[PDB]
Amino acid sequence: MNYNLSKYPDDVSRLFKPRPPLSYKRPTDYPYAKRQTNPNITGVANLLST
Amino acid sequence: FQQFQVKACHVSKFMNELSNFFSQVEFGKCEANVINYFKREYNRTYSQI
Amino acid sequence: RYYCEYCHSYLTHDTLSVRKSHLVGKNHLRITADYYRNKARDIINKHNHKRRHIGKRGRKERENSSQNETLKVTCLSNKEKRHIMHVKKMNQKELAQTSIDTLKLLYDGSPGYSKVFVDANRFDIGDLVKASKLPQRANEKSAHHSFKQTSRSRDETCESNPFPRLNNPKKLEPPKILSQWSNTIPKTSIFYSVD
Amino acid sequence: MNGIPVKLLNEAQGHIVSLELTTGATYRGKLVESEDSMNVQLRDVIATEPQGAVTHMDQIFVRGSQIKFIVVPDLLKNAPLFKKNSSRPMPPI
Amino acid sequence: SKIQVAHSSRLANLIDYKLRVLTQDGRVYIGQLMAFDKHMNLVLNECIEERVPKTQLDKLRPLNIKVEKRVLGLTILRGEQILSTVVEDKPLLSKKERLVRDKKEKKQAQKQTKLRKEKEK
Amino acid sequence: MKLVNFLKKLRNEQVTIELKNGTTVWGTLQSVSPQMNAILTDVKLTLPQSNGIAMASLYLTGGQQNIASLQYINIRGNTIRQIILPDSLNLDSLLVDQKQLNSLRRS
Amino acid sequence: MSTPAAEQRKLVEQLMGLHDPKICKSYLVGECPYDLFQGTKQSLGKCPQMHLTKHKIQYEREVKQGKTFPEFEREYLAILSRFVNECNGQISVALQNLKHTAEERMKIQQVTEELDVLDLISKRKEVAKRVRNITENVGQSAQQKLQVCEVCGAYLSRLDTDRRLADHFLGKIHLGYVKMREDYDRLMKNNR
Amino acid sequence: RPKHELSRAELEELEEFEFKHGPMSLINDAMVTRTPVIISLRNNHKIIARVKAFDRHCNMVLENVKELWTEKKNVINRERFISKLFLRGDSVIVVLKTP
Amino acid sequence: MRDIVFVSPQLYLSSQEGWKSDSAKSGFIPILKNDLQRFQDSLKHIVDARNSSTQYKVDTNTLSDLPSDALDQLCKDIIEFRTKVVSIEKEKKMKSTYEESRRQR
Amino acid sequence: MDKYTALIHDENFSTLTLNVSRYPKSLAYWEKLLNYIVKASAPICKSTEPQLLKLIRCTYSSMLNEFPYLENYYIDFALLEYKLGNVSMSHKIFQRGLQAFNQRSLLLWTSYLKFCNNVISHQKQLFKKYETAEEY
Amino acid sequence: KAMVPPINCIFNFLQQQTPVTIWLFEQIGIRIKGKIVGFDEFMNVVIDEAVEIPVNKGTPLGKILLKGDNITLITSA
Amino acid sequence: VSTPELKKYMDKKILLNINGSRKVAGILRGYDIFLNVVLDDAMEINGNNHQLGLQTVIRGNSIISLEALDAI
Amino acid sequence: PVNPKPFLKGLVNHRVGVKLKFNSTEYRGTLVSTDNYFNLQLNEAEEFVAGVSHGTLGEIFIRCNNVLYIREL
RNA sequence: AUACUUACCUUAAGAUAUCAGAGGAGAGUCCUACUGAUCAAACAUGCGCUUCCAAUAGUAGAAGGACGUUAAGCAUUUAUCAUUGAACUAUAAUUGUUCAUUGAAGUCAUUGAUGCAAACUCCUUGGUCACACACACAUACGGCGCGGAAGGCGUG
RNA sequence: UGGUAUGUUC
Repeated sequence: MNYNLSKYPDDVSRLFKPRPPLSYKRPTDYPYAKRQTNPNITGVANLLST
Repeated sequence: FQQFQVKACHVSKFMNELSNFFSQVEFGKCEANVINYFKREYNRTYSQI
Repeated sequence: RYYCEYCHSYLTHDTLSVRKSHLVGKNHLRITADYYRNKARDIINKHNHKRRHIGKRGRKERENSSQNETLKVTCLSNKEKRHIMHVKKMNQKELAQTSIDTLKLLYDGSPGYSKVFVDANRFDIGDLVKASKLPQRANEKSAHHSFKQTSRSRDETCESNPFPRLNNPKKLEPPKILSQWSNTIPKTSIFYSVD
Repeated sequence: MNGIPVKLLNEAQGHIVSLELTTGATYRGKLVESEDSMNVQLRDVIATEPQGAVTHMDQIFVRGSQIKFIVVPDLLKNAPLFKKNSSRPMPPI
Repeated sequence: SKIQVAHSSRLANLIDYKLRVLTQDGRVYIGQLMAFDKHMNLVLNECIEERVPKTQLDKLRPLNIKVEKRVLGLTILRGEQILSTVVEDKPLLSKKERLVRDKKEKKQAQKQTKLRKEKEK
Repeated sequence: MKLVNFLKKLRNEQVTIELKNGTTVWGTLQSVSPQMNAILTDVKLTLPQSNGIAMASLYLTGGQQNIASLQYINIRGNTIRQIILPDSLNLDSLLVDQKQLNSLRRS
Repeated sequence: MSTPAAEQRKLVEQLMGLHDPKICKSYLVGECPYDLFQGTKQSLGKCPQMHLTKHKIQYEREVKQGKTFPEFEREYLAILSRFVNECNGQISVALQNLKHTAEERMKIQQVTEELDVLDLISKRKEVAKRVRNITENVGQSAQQKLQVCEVCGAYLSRLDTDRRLADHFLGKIHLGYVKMREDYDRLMKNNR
Repeated sequence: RPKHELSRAELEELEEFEFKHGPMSLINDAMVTRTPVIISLRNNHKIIARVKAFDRHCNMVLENVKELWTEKKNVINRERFISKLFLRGDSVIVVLKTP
Repeated sequence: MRDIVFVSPQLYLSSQEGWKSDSAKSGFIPILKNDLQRFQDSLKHIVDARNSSTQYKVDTNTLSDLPSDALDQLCKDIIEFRTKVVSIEKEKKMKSTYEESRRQR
Repeated sequence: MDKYTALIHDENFSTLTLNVSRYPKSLAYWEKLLNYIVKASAPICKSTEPQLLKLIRCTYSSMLNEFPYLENYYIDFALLEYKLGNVSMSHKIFQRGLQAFNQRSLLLWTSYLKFCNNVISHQKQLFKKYETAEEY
Repeated sequence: KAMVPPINCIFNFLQQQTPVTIWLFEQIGIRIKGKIVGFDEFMNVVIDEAVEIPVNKGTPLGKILLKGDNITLITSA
Repeated sequence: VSTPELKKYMDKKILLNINGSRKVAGILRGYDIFLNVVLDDAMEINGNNHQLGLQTVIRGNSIISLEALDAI
Repeated sequence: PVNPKPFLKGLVNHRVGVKLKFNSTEYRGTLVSTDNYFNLQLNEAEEFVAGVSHGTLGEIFIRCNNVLYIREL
């Protein structure tokens, strides 16, 4: 935030003072370890019978 | 923690001053094992001195 | 094909090695920096005023307001307001560019000055300083400056400079005051200061 | 061909941006070099896991399909990519 | 919200409208679109991301709902993890004012091409 | 032989769309992209008998006051699970496949 | 290609006795000169012999433990000798062009007119005239100030700093030609 | 053979040849003999219906749809009759044809 | 931690218990295990008084490639040597042909 | 062998360690020993040996417990722990640094708040921390 | 040393015929052990002598053409 | 289409994360235009340790990001 | 040495088994035809939910989206 | 700005709405300032159409917020595991109770987090418009003013 | 049949 690698001069960098960091809150969806579709889908042989 | 001092009182003045102190102060939401934390910090500070 | 919106220059079929080299060259840097400066200056300088809404005011407000007093309007000529607004613009830009740098020059003889304040032996952002040196592939950019670098290494210890007053320090800068309100300074000091 | 959003992502190289991943981990750091496939590389990275904790990576490189979004700074509000009627000065033969 | 979104408009006509775009999670982004592509990657000016907590979801299941709003500003959202987009709020300036602004932009662009032709000579 | 051109001949058709999240969307079609990015107007959408993510997606679209009535919804292609057409429309005349007829005549 | 799956299919189709003329022997040994100059300005076009990765892996597995083939090494030595002779002829043509530019007609006429006026006090006047002639020669040589690269035969500069020179040395032409010179010197050290 | 190097504008003939003599033999048999098929989908929505059209993405038009799913809490079966349906090939797990 | 021992002279010169330890206790100096006898033999008198080419300068080539940076220095050193040799040959020929022309005229 | 085993068997490290542990209140010896340990790890990253990182942490902890009035070295070790990945240990180092001066040192508050401008991920907590720095 | 691309890495892994541990998708998926005999551009890997073990009693499986979209990680056991 | 810029990760230790927790720390030997990652001396890190053979190749579909564990 | 396309053209007319991604659907039948996108067509297939059977199916078309592998017995 | 050297690269194609008929060109293809129909775009234009456009005969109020205060408001819930020592409930990798040595990471936050509820203050928007402070309506309301903003339908 | 960027002299 003070010293940069950027090729732009300091007058550009004072115009490029970025946004403040994002306020993190707790997520709502399931994590990607639990992201899957439905298991135990039964066979279609019961529809062909009855 | 915050240190609080009482000095040079009789019995009734001690009662009235402690009651007037605890009638105005409002506590809340203490940490669970803060006693062992204070023990370790107190022993550390006096071992330093 | 590739077209730079900044430099207004075309290109051949879109190669990443050519497009990466285009954003490093100095002409693209100058045009991009000037364009960002002018667009920021335009969005600051655009005085988007509110659209006025004038209603038919009340009667007693008119008998109260038209009898209290009539104020005096001040106004200036064209060159006066132009010079004053130019001085205000240079004051706004010199306040936007400045910053307080008292802690850097006030802890200059500190034993950890070479580990935090040197800004090159810093831990988290020192690799960013050591990465892009702007390696000065022009010989004139390296032959122009003939002064010392004074690069303070991290390995400087407390054994070097033991007494900070024998090695000649600098007297600290006075607290700067506003030049428009400089005529109300106490002209008589408390103690006699020589030189 | 490429399109306006990938050109905007390639525009803000060397600036403090903030990513969010598909898992919920939010990254924030300086963009090293963006690509057309949005496989973006960041530096001085501060990371927030979906569990909640905060850590710091030095040099991250995330794949473009595992990105929820990325926040560019506000001075790219006014960009010539946003201009609708910008003419073209004589493309070469 | 009595906005009366246009009945025969597409993404080229919905530009600079305050969208309320829905995702797969439900993390609703509110902001003005300024660009799109074939994969529907949307840049969003002055954007805010709103969610509902897990405790509020029980009250939402069949009143006031306390949504969690974070401010993103100018972001650029991908088209993979989005679900649907609607038009929430109309912009500031009108269609005739945007038409006059587009004519001024066309005249300024023609003047810039005349300046490039004058500098080329 | 893409059947998105079949849906391009279905303008001003009052259909429903069940999404992969589980939401049923009742509304009239206006236009559809060849990537099946379909826009709809005069819309009411309902999450039947649950999925809390789908309830959040149902409520957080403005115009809830669980039938949600919205004026204009664009729907992405990969979120479309199935679309139910009205039974009064004749499928034998809208599936003529004039592009396939021109491709067969070009052979 | 526009899709990467066709690129991966192309990699599979080009990845999946051995002494046949279809196999490029310079690529079978390694560092074919038609490969090191593919897209640069010094390109030879396209290699007529085919290049393969499975044959290169089989040759590496054979040269690791099994045996070595001197015929492909001799063919690569002949190709490297022919390319080194062509590059040496190009470097000799560049040196002759530099010598012709240093010995132009008007430049030699101006140098002879300066040396005709170059002729204690007379020795000091002759030293001042020689210093003026050296300054005129330095001003004439500084109009181009282009040296000759000792390895790759390109043009260099003396007043140019080491960073632009280091940018010059990291190219496809210079890395390929230094690798070809290293291979040629290794084969001449093995043969002699 | 690589896909990009076959030809230009003749890939539709190879697609029809793969339709007639490939894995598409069951979707072709159902649309010409109007037999009902059972499509099991990725969310337990089993569909008994007749096929009206074929697509490269397996986008299938179905007429006289009888769909059935099972809610597991306790165990109930809920069905619905839908006249016209346009099913996406993303949702399709499997397609069974009865003789 | 192996091959380490934590010790402080504030508890050893005062002759107290717990003056040495192997684990990370706050306030102790880590020294080597084999040099603890050298630590005890050093403080003996205090206990006794208590009881009684000019290429690659690593400044320009910092933002370059880290892979081929060995041969790149060699090529630069070769180019500098060639530029020195071509200058030396020119200086030698300038004081030979002109000197012969001065002897002829 | 790695850099840690070469750091043990080196002749200069034992001499510097004995000169530190011989006179513990000579700060120049501590700084020479610390600079030699940092010079022994010329790449500083997370892929180095943790058996040496624990020794670096013990050396900094011993230096900050022997000399708690050093303003810059709490900042140095805190940004070192921030470079090594974690921020909870860096917050603990900042808290013990501000406790070493009893909440009244301007440089540590300034560096801790320049640190906290990026790592807090919470606005009300940043305002309570800046108001604590305001009132102290 | 040099660069080893993943297609040539799998090709050398095919030539050496080391014992192979192929991972898959998460908790539903089952880790397979075998020996590689064939692959293609979409990473549809053909394996032989396959014994499957769930995530923390293996059963033989024979010869398997494992598809690409479920392959996660390949190691040499 | 475009080759990803993993040239700076040529001889450095990296740490891939797989899908929410599987942290495979290895040494990058090679990559493709698909982000398939070849790792020498892989190591699974759990919040315990597990070794993953001498060489390994990891599919770019499950790869989310990668931490450069070694300094550049 | 071998590739999946000649192995899969030679896998036609054999009692093969296909497992799906869901660990509750496995179809074992005779393979008929397979395209370049590797869609599967089987005959007299049998459903296998977690190992145990439920009944015979017949001519069936298994989509390449939900396959996990195909085996040869 | 001219002159020269060097580093990288030198290009996925085809087409520009659809249907029917007539004519021309050596079953298939192309063209017609050729004709009828549908659709799209642009410019005008009208439908007693649909929705909205903030007091001034006062010191207000409509919409959206505060990443504002009271507010540390009120009611709840958590703030690490293992080995051993002196007792120990005890099916566990002594889990439970008091004290400690040691071992790996070790979110900050408990003035924290969730739910509930009121009041105050401040920001962006408007026609803050033209006449009048008025006795209309079961075919429920003379929508028969000058406009603006959004949209529907119809015509050229 | 060319483009982008960079370094010297006028």
